[PDB]
Amino acid sequence: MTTPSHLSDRYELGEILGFGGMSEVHLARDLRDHRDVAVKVLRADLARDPSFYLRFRREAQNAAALNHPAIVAVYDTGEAETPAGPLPYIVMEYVDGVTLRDIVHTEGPMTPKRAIEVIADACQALNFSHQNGIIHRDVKPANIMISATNAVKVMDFGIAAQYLSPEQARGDSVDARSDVYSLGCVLYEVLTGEPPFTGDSPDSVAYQHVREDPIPPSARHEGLSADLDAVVLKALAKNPENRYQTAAEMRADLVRVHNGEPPEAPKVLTD
Ligand SMILES: Nc1ncnc2c1ncn2[C@@H]1O[C@H](COP(=O)(O)OP(=O)(O)O)[C@@H](O)[C@H]1O
Ligand SMILES: [Mg+2]
Ligand SMILES: [Mg+2]
Ligand SMILES: [Mg+2]
Ligand SMILES: [Mg+2]
Repeated sequence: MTTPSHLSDRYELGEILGFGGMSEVHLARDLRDHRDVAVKVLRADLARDPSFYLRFRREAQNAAALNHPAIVAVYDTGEAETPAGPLPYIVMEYVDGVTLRDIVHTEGPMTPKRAIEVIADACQALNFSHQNGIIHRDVKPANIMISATNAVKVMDFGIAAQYLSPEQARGDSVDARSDVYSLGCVLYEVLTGEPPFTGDSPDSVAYQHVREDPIPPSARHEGLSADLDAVVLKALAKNPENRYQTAAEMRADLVRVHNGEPPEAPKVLTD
């Protein structure tokens, strides 16, 4: 089973760009609008599996279409009839670049200034989203890309364990502060090279989000300041009331640190 060369007589697929647990993402030429796009298609090896097919459809009707320089646009959704059966897809803005998951794996931790810049730009995407009534819900390294021209692109908004917030783990209500906490997880990882919590199972990692304090970034990797510790650990506070309340507030503290000014986050002491 493979993915077809064309979808709906309009998209002509080229190189495979990436994959995840459900989907493959291909560069395509949109023959109708003369545009390069990324087409996210249900995985060919999973496309006949009812659980994955239905999940793909349930998620496509919720994938948020937002218009912002820092957010991957969603152009359309569709489904191709192949000789093996229906193959649903979503057409979106193509990013020529790498995900943060790619970068941390291949290059290790980013310099702190660069991590700060990238996460600060991600805050602006989240801020825009929240203002528009959309919680991201799945902020994680594979959902943030840096393009070949160094622009930050955040993607896959609005679809309801290393990056779960405590409230998601508990099945409580999730709101913008959930995104703040998950972005804190990503920040932690680009800074140290590791997510804040690892374990044998998803459930063990979820348990840690709920009950255990992260080890301060400065203890996990050299060259990280106490000021950065304070920002990261505030984003990762267990109680939503103790985090940054908005993506904008998190960004304001990141900007402070970028400019060598003291963050407003509570100080954190080690040793
Ligand atoms: N708009 C895009 N432009 C370029 N590459 C993309 C785009 N969207 C996703 N990708 C690549 O496809 C991979 C799979 O995406 P996705 O199916 O959303 O998996 P995940 O849930 O791991 O984010 C991503 O990690 C990334 O490498
Ligand atoms: Mg996937
Ligand atoms: Mg990831
Ligand atoms: Mg994704
Ligand atoms: Mg902002």
